[PDB]
Amino acid sequence: EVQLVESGGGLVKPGGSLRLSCAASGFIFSDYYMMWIRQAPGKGLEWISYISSSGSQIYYTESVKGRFTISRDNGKNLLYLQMNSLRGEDTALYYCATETGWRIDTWGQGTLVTVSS
Amino acid sequence: EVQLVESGGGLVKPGGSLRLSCAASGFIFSDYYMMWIRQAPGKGLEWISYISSSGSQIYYTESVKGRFTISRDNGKNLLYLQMNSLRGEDTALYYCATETGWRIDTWGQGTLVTVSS
Amino acid sequence: EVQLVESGGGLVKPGGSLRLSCAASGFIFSDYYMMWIRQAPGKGLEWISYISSSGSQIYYTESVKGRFTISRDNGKNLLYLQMNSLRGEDTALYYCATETGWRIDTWGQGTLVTVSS
Amino acid sequence: HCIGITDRDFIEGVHGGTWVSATLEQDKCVTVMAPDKPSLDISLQTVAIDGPAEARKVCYSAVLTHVKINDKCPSTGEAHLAEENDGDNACKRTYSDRGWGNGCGLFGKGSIVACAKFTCAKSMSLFEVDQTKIQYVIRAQLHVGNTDIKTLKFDALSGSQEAEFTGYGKATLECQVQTAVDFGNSYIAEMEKDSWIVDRQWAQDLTLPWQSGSGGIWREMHHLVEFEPPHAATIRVLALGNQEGSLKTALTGAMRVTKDENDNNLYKLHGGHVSCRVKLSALTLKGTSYKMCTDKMSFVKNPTDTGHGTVVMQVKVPKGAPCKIPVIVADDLTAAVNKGILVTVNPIASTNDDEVLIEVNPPFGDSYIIVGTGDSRLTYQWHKEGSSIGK
Amino acid sequence: HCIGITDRDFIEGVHGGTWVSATLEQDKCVTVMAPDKPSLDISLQTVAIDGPAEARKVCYSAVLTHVKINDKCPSTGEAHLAEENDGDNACKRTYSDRGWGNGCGLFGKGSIVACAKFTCAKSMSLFEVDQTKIQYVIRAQLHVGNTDIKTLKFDALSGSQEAEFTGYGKATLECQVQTAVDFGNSYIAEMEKDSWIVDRQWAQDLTLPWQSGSGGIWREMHHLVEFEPPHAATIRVLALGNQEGSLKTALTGAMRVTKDENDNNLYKLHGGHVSCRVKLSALTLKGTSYKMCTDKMSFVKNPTDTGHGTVVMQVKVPKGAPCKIPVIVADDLTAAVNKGILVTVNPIASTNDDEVLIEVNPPFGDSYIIVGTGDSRLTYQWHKEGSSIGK
Amino acid sequence: HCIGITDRDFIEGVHGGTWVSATLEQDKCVTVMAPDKPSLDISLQTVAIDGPAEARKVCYSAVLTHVKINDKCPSTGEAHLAEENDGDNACKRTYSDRGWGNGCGLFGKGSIVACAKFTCAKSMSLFEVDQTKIQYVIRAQLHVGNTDIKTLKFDALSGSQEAEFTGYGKATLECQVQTAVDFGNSYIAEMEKDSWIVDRQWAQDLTLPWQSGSGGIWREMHHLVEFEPPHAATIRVLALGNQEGSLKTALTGAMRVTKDENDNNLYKLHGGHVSCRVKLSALTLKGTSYKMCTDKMSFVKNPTDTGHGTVVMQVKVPKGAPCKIPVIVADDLTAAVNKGILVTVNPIASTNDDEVLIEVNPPFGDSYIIVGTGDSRLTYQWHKEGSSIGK
Amino acid sequence: QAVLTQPASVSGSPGQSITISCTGTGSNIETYNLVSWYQRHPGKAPKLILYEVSERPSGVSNRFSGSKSGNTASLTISGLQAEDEADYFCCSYADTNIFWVFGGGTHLTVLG
Amino acid sequence: QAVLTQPASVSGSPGQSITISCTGTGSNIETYNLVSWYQRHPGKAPKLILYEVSERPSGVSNRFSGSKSGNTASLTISGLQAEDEADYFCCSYADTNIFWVFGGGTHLTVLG
Amino acid sequence: QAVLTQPASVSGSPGQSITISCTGTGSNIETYNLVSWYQRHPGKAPKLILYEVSERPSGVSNRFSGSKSGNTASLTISGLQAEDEADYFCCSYADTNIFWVFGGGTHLTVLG
Repeated sequence: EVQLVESGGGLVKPGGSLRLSCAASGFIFSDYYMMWIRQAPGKGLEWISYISSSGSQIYYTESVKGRFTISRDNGKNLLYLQMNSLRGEDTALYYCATETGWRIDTWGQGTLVTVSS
Repeated sequence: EVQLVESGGGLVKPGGSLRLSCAASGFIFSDYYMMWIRQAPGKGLEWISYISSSGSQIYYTESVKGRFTISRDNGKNLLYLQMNSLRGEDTALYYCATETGWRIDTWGQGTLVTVSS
Repeated sequence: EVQLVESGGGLVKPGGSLRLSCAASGFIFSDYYMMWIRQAPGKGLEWISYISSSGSQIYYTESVKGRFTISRDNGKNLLYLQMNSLRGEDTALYYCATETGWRIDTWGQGTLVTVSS
Repeated sequence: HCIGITDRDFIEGVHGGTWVSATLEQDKCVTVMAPDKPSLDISLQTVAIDGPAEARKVCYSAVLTHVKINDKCPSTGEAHLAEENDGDNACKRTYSDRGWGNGCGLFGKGSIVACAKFTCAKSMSLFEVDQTKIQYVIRAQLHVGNTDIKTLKFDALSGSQEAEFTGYGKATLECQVQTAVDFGNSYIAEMEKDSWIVDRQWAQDLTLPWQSGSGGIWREMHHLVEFEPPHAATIRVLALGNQEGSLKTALTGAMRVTKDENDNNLYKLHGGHVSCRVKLSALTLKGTSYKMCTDKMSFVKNPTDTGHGTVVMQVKVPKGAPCKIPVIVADDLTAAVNKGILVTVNPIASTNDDEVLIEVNPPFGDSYIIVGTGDSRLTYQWHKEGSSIGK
Repeated sequence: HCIGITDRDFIEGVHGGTWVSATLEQDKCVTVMAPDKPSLDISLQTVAIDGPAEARKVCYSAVLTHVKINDKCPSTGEAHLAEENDGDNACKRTYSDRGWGNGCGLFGKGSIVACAKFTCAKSMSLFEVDQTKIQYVIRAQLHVGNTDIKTLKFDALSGSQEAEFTGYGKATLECQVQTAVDFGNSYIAEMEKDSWIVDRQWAQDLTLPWQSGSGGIWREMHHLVEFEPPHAATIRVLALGNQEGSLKTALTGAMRVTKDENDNNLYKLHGGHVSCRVKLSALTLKGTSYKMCTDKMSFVKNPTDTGHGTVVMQVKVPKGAPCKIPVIVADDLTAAVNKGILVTVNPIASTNDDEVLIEVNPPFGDSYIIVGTGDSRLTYQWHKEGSSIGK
Repeated sequence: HCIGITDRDFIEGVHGGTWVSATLEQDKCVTVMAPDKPSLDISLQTVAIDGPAEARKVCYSAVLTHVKINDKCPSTGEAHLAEENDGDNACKRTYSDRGWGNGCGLFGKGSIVACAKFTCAKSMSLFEVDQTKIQYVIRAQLHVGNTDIKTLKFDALSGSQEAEFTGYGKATLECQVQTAVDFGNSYIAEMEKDSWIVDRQWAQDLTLPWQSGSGGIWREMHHLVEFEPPHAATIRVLALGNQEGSLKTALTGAMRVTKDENDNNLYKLHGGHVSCRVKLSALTLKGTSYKMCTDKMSFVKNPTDTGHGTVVMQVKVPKGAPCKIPVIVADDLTAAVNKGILVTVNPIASTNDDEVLIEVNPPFGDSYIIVGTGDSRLTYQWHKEGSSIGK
Repeated sequence: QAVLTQPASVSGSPGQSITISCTGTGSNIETYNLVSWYQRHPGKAPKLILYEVSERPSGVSNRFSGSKSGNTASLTISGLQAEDEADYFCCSYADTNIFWVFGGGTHLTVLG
Repeated sequence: QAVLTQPASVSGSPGQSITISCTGTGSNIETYNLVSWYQRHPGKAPKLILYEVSERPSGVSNRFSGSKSGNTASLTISGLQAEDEADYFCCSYADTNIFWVFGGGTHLTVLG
Repeated sequence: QAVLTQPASVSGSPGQSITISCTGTGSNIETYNLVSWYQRHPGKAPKLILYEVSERPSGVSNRFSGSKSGNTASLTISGLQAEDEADYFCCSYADTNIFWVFGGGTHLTVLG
């Protein structure tokens, strides 16, 4: 059925760059809002990036507003998260999720991003 | 007032090709659906072609599908019917009429098509 | 706050020409219908020209239809009145005013037009 | 005339007082007879509705002003008039395609708004009836021959009123109204000098502009306003023709009310029973008995529809006696299966050559109205229809 | 079985007549006992509504014709069909993407209109109850053991009907109705063979197309008509599936009514008191004394909901006596502090092993229905919900 | 203080029992006197509405979420959000100008849809009153000087209740209610901790979103939701300001209800006459006569509007006697011909220096309230308005 | 021959009233309740005189009546005249696939 | 002179309450009840003080009031101040052809 | 650690009824009444089991229930099966600026 698959996570040095990708299937990608969610060590879940169905509305948290950049390719069913200027605080499990009805609906397995200097 | 004037009927050989013309006047021709109706010997009336106000929607009977071709010229207030591969069954009294309200509203005087070998 | 400022009026011999101006401020000039009103000596007030917001709809009285021309320049917040073929009857105090709700809302101080040979 | 009470309509107690149970109709009378004392006539004067509240107005004729238009060229934004937020303006927004207006381009879509002021020239008023304030007036005079007329004024809330009579003493009437129509499902409609009784749901389903009785804007103006398509630099707005003719035709199958001649906001009713309990101090009363009419009667007024599902008639008793008129409604002329309901209480003729009113509720469909008995009876065939809510 | 009146239920005057105060219920006979005369049993036969007016139709199954489409290329004007002015047509106007591939000169939003004739296949009917024509039939017959049966048919307006019984003589019966439901707030809903009593506001807040009982157009058709996104020059229309399942489910929390077997327009009501006053000629009657039941009783039928917010039980008195059942409703099983309202009048068992219907209106929340006294008493726990308007 | 009954108020029969016919008003006692037996007091304790059905909610303060926006380029079809099918979302479709500057290849109108979830922060409840469940409680205690109190619980449908008293024996009260307002035309409006009695039509015609008592979606959200013109990729949505002040103002001319402190869902009324027929076994009762007051009286409380068209006054009788207070309402001071209606039954000052409440129904317009007779009479001028349905 | 079955011939004298029945099967005349009648004088164009069963277009006399009962729709002409001699046709919207079915036709003969 | 007929001059003492009339034909004021009043101090711009007969714009003293009875609309000024010495005009939406008719004007003087 | 507060660890025996709380503050849960509950088995994707406080998506067993009173939203599992052992999260639409705030998570243990 509906599926989201995260990829592109791994290990990187501080100040480095990383790009996250999320492949969707089982629904019309261009009709649903998508977002990125991370679970830091010893912290609660946190949405950091939120994008609209067409990609015209973008929302960021203050922790990432200048560094992260979210985009989507509604033709290829791909949601992107370009992470720049990575820090120690950015080490977390990263999820992509759909948002319909003002509630986060379907999730992905998550990809692990570790940052050690 | 409203007038439909059929023309182009007469005698033709089997396998021959005839074209009927219906000259509408007295109303906005490009706003009304039009149709072709025939009365055969020993048979009741029978609609064979039906066309939309813009010529986008076309409906035929099974008896005349690949052979008859209904069309219109909303600029010149003319309704056509190209009859090809004429048979003996096609010998009838052919009418052009307007359709409005899911009822056949106004008819023409009618034209006679006789197919004899 | 809302202000109208008439100008261009004065003294002019018959058969000549004159052009009035009315500068608006304090409201969206491109949204309100404008009009010219005059008060001839010994007569009641009289609207002579009526113009739409975009300038598409124009209205005149039969007294001045062939002679006066109402117009506006929404970019420059100006309302004009080109008075040609002036006569003695045109001697009056001329007002520009806005119309909203089928009632004349705000007026200007007015300008004086005198026609003497 | 006045019909004397029966023996069983009153009861004299050993102590306390004597009570008279009378069911009063309009234009009919009841006289309380006491020996060595003049008769006491009791009659229901009127049943009235005084100043009902106006719940809704319905417009059947509209007037418009000229059309105010703001238009914009393609890619210049939406066109707006401040008239869009006024209540009594009817507006319609649309798009322009060709070079419509102030020299726009022949490509793209521009925005257009057109507004026209809505004024109601003629409106039908619908009034709500407060069933706690339906008035009923009861008259009580001592038989002439202190024979003063005592007029007692009630309403539904105040069913206990006092009076005083010579000989009979002080009296306490404890009455109740039973209206002939359901004012919980009915309006009092006023269109002109005329006025009817209409059903609530009927008037609310009318496809006409309407305004709340509490004031406010006119709602659903499109029933009388038609916005014509653009026709090269103007938009025409049409107010539909007067619908006074259509409503009068729809108000044909509706019963009517009569305003009081002087008090124009006093709607008087004709149907209705008023059950009273006349409470007097202890005293003996003279009771009357009546036999069934045996002679021939005659229809002064043939049976007629009343407008509230019942049938009214008028029989004449010229010959027999002071007598009670036998009335039944049956399936077939072989009588005694009374399928109807006799509304009138004791249709008694006082003297000979009296015309007596009789009201009857027949069954739905075909039935026979049999007045009298024997072979000299009066028969009238009837038909009753399905009782729609109007139109 | 019939139940004899008490001494206080009647009164005999020195002069005039005798009056009986009887509150008549359904399925309960009341008898009048006279010395040197047979008993007179008075029973309320039926309470019914005769052919109520249809106030509204609710469509739950729709049928549509083929979709008619007039389309225009961009910058060629509005697309119009004459069907837009017919009432029974379901139309929708919108723009569709046109271009070279679909026969238009230039790309852009081209006007398009789709229309389909709306015909309702299956509909629910809602009936207005005129409370002035609610009928009730009262049966009186001399105790077997002119002995025929007198059937007096009243309606709310005609609350006084005459009769004649041998020995007792002529009688005047002045009665009233007190129905169990507020028909001013309720409809009679017919959907099929079946029928219900439903709240007015519940049926009008339904999300289905409706038609006035006075006929006309079908209103709010979009509840059963689905207009799809337009392709080049085509629009697809769907008649939403049959909605009989959803309505029947929503109708579960509503009490049912029964058309009579023969008449097929009488709606037989089951609740209601008929307060009657029997006006008779002066004659002494024999009253009956009723004591309180003291023996043990049992619930033949357990307490259940009536539908109109009351509780009905059927208890058995196997031993005690001709006696009256003590019924209370209290907050706790401790001393009798009644908080409910006993609807049934005189829960009396004539003989032993009889089963007695008792109707009770308990308060909201948790309460205890206590039947009897002492250790041999019945105790049933009850909980009452908030009385929604339906659904 | 308690008022004794007259002779005509009761009737003792030769055989059977004695009936008392009294009209009971709130907070006014009526006593029954029997020789060699304690006087029996009968008082109307309360008239209440228990658990009315909520028929509609009216929103006057709404909260929105952020705006969800799906938008498409020209020649890419219609922009749809799955939130368009949720009924609790405020959605709106339109077209925005697109082109190169905002990510679209070709210029023209692009489809766009905006949705914002609609929640109601604060709502007004409208309750339906079932007139077959209007409760009224009657108290009866023997005069103190087994004097326990007997409280009987009634409800419109169950009008016959039993009781027993020392000496008088078993009793049967058969009572009826007459409300002061038409609950068929009225709602119980409950905004904050406050409550009112408001008209039905006034409440449906409010320009505010509403929700059925059955539940469902908030209908006509556009009264509190506004959609701004689009700018090529975005649409602003605004929740209009709180409207409690505008609603609290329109409720100024509406009478109020008071919830019971304990039951908290009991809406106990104040007006209303309960007409009881007390049925007793045979015993002689003591009557009482009342002369009309002939001395100077005074308005303790000047005549005041009650909220339902009637006027309440409070006069003091310091001098005369146990006496009946003569009250009439006339057009002019000359004739003293009564034109109004006396709601209060038997205005009687039991002892001197007593203060007696009097309710009267003046005619519409100008009238004079006349208390007393002769020259020591109280004259108060009154004005009565047109009785709108609201505002 | 035809889908809707109507009599081949019907005759009436001036002043009489006639009735031409139009009987079709189920799923032809009972679903949509939109049934029209037409009159064709020889050589002229057929003219609509009834549609939506009871409804009569403007310009048609009150003499022409329309009713339907189950399978059978009926046109009833009252007060017959001379010009009424023509063929009378019946049409019904059957369903969303065949769209229209016609009766076989009925020659009306006015005896004179 | 003028289409709407109003008196030329009205005089009133301070604190008094004086009213101004404005009379028209049957097809002038009775149709729309769309009647407005204006106050013109000389050398200044006319100000709207009444519109829709009884309505009063924001910033106009409570003393000014409007009413109408048949052919005649009336402006009434109570609590008269000397600051109210001006010329008062009457306007009425006549119909869909001429759109607006003005009164002749009224000179109001506060005697001081 | 978090903005919504849920207990770190909750455990229960099979068949028991177990309740997980999610305590929020004011202006976090009381306004919009849309609170979501998620279940995540380790290495799998979080699965939405409750949304809109008491509403259950398709396929979510009736064992899972949702409720709320003031600040504390509560997830209740009855008939505790072995599969239910996972981490449970709590999401609430706080306001138009922050949009969604999450709970710290709760380890559920099924004692086998």
